[PDB]
Amino acid sequence: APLQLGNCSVAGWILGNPECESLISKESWSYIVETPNPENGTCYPGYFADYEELREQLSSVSSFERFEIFPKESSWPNHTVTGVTASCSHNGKSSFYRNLLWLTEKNGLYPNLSNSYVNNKEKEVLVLWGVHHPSNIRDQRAIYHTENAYVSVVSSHYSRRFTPEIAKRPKVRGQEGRINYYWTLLEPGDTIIFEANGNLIAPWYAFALSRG
Amino acid sequence: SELTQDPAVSVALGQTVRITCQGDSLRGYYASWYQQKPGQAPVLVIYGKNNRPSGIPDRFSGSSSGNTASLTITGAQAEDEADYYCNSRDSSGNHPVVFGGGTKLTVLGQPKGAPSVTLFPPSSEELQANKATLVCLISDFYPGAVTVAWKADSSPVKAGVETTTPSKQSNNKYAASSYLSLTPEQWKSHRSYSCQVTHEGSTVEKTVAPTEC
Amino acid sequence: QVQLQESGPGLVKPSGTLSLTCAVSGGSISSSNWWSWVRQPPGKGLEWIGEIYHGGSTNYNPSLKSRVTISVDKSKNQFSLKLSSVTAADTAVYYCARAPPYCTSASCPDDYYYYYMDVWGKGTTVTVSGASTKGPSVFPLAPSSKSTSGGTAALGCLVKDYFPEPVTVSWNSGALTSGVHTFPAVLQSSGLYSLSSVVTVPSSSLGTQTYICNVNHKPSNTKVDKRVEPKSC
Ligand SMILES: *[C@@H]1O[C@H](CO)[C@@H](O)[C@H](O)[C@H]1NC(C)=O
Ligand SMILES: *[C@@H]1O[C@H](CO)[C@@H](O)[C@H](O)[C@H]1NC(C)=O
Repeated sequence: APLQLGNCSVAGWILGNPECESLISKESWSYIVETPNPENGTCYPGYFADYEELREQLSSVSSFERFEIFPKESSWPNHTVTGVTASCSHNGKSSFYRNLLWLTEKNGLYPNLSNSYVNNKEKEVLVLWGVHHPSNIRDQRAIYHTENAYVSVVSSHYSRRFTPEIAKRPKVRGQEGRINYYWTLLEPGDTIIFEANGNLIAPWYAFALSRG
Repeated sequence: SELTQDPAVSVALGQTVRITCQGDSLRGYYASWYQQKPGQAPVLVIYGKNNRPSGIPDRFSGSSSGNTASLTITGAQAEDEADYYCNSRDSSGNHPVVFGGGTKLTVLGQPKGAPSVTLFPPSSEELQANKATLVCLISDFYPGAVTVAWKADSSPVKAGVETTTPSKQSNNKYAASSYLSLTPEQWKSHRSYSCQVTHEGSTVEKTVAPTEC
Repeated sequence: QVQLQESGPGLVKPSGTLSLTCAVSGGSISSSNWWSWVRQPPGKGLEWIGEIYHGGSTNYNPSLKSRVTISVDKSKNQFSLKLSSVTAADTAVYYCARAPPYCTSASCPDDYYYYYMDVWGKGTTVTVSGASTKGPSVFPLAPSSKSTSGGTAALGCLVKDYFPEPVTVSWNSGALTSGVHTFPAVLQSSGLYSLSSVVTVPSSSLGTQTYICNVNHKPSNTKVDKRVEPKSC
């Protein structure tokens, strides 16, 4: 039986868009049906990297499962996690992606972040994350308490450091900020390490699967 | 610009009151509300749209509409009597912070109480310092309107009188004090001194005498 | 979390410079926070003074901008306020508070568009005057078998002729807090203040429990612990 996404797309579903809330997944499917491009699936404007390839590897899976890669109540103690935005509202109440956490400063500080995950699920683990780009420099310091920010994502088959670029932009869905979404596949036994001092849209929920 | 609010409003206990604050800075940023009890620091009761800090009862709710922000207290209680201030940041210029004028909320329907009056004579230590003060302490009365009169023997006295304006105690009732300053010779040359406390047309009088303990 | 405590002189001469200090504990002063000052003249409303963000960024009240200077000292984990050319209009209770960071663009979470001050200090009373500081004279208000009211009796302390405000009174070093009322102060013709603190007490304890009022007058660095005994007649 195919994965039925109903009135929303693959981007909003895999990210946990509050309008695709509920929409319980399955363990297996041979194809996906969807209504594409409701504001390109991202309630917060941005760029989805390698989006065509992700859809290709999500076409046919056999052992799909959604788990918590970094629990909210731990993992991020010295940071605040309850960040929401009006662009991602649910029932007229501001919310955020059910699978990501907009980490910002807690008690005025954003300490050096470092969290790792080992793929002990004996399958491939799909990890989604993001990087945020404020529109002015004043808001960058108020949100992350740093003018120069880095986000390090390191695994055995993936390694990249993102530097946020601050620039003025038009209002897309009422927002002048952007969030670029990235992902990578973690083979069984591999370790992925997230290091950051700001602008990280940290992974909250991930996915383990086969045939992908 | 500036935030304006009415200086005083009253609500009967158990009912609901809405404290309104108006200004041109309310459309830019969200308004916040504070509660200030007498002699205490302000405490934040509402920020953002309708978010209350931890430990603030759900009786306090906040709404905004245009250039107007409102604080609603459903089911008012005696503990809600305080001064309430609105507060917002301007969305233009260097973003200065402006406070409302403040609103004094009075909770009506509380039980009335006759004042309790305690009159202290000058202590022997103050007398041996060649000074004399009579201390009239008035407490546990509601409403908080009271008039004090002193008497030497049976004659009214107005020289050397100082009376505090009433203030609510931790009981929610009002208290006030009155001092009569004298010389030790004036104190000893009379037969008695009296503190006369009038509250709601009735009067309580206490008397002290230098010849008695 | 973070706690704030003001400190400074309670008396400043006219045309002088007020100078106050707020100590931040349980947190770093070099953080994403707008450390603010607020004052309150007697019987008047709150007035915002100014705010500071580490990096030198200061934002002051327009009506106070000329006389106000807010700085920060990272070594002592504190931020200060200095107000020059003080007059009677500057007599007030001064508070130091904490305001959260905020954004000026649509690129931040929703919680960064609210203004508030959630953490407040306890307040420091500053009086603009040329008169000298004077410590108080404490006298006991003993209980009397005529002025009792059955099972309970009232005793207290007279705190006479101090300047400036304020004076705090506790009983038995804070171990006695129930039945305690400290009345507001009178301002006599001499320009000196006086107040009383009374506590209602069970009558059968007058001869066996010791009652000591603790007077504190920080403007003159004076502490008095006055014993209140029953009248020996
Ligand atoms: C979209 O939602 C509406 C209302 O919930 C429903 O009638 C419609 O069938 C949904 N779309 C699909 C493809 O089922
Ligand atoms: C955090 O990491 C950055 C970059 O690795 C480093 O410069 C800094 O000293 C570290 N510590 C703090 C407290 O920022």
